[PDB]
Amino acid sequence: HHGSGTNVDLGTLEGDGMNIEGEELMPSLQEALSSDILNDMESVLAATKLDKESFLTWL
Repeated sequence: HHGSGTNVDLGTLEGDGMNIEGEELMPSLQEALSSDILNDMESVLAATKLDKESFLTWL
């Protein structure tokens, strides 16, 4: 009553045709999600401050 009947259990993509493609042969590996937890780059640039001769320490 369960598991049998259909064959679209583990299959998410309908149809096959890699007659041209042939790069990633990994089973179930795409992730069409658009996320990023690397916000150290925007900060890695320092927003131009190291090469800028500007002082802020006043005495």
